[PDB]
Amino acid sequence: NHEMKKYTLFPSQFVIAAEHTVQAAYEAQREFGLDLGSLQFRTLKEYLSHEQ
Amino acid sequence: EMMSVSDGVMRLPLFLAMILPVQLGAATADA
Repeated sequence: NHEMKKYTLFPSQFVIAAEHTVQAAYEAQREFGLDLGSLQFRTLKEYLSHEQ
Repeated sequence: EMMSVSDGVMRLPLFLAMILPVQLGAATADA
């Protein structure tokens, strides 16, 4: 005779965010001419894959 | 319990695939 069985799957989630103030951002832009928003966005995008 | 909180949905499974037993045999006819 024969017998059968069952197995199952289910996924998970993740979430991450970044924050920058306006006063410090303007101060840094004036002093050095950088771009905090782009740097933060790129770091988020990189770390999301790196952690996984 | 509420539909807004996105956990009150019942959800339904999926069938995916089915596995059948492998074949049997041996190689002892040389002798």
